[PDB]
Amino acid sequence: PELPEVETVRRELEKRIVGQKIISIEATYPRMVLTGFEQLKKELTGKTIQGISRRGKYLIFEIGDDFRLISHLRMEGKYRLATLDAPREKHDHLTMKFADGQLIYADVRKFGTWELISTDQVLPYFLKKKIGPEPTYEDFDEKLFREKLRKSTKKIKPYLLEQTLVAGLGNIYVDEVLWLAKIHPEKETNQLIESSIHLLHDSIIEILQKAIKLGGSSIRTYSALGSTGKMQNELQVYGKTGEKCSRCGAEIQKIKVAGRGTHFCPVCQQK
DNA sequence: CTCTTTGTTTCTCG
DNA sequence: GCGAGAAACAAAGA
Ligand SMILES: [Zn+2]
Repeated sequence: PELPEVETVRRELEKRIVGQKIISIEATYPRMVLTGFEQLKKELTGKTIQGISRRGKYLIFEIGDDFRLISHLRMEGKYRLATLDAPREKHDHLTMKFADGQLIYADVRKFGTWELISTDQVLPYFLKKKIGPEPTYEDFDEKLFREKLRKSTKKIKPYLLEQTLVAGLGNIYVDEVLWLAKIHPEKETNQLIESSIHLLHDSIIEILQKAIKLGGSSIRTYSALGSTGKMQNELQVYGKTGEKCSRCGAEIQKIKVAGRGTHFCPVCQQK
């Protein structure tokens, strides 16, 4: 998932598990806990969930006063709230059990990660990752964004995917954003003019905020605790190879850019 | 049978 | 430093 989908999951967990005492924690795949599973089990059993935050595509569980569990879902990670008697599913890896149910993490590809760190280590953790600003008008400063684009010869799509110019875009929303802002994904960033940078800046904020309002995009695998998003119905290019651009009627094309499948209108997004 | 594709991140190689 | 390619892993389609 990308930022919109992670935020939707964050909001649903906030509503449902805040205030819950963790009775026990179990793993069938303890190796995805990067800080040590038996260590996490010992520290968190008997603690109460106080909050759930997010930074970029990362979930942050706030547990007791001084623990933060940082969870990344990578490509296929999924959480569900289940009854205590729910049967195991094939790709279930970890569970936190409460009095009235359990929070299960599943990940077919085993890419997702958990890391237990202290409250005062959360800010340093994300500085070390080099995560850029959240995609909001208040945090995403167009002036610094412009200056960074000016000095680079990186192609715009790969650069945006790095999470360093702005946090939260992945393959779906980077494609949607570039189509909205009429920029070709292979455009070298130092070639972008000020007015194009301004439309790109605003289009990143607008599309992600729309995706969040609509509960994310459900394409193949995504749902927020069993709830389908509605953003998939608004996609203009991603997965739309061979269909006609809603603006000009040209056929959406798909190419490969830096290892990634890339969907664009060849008329609206001039090379 | 092989080869390609997939909502992420982070490594090696030259 | 960089870009290209690939690994971590599983499943599905051609
Ligand atoms: Zn078009």
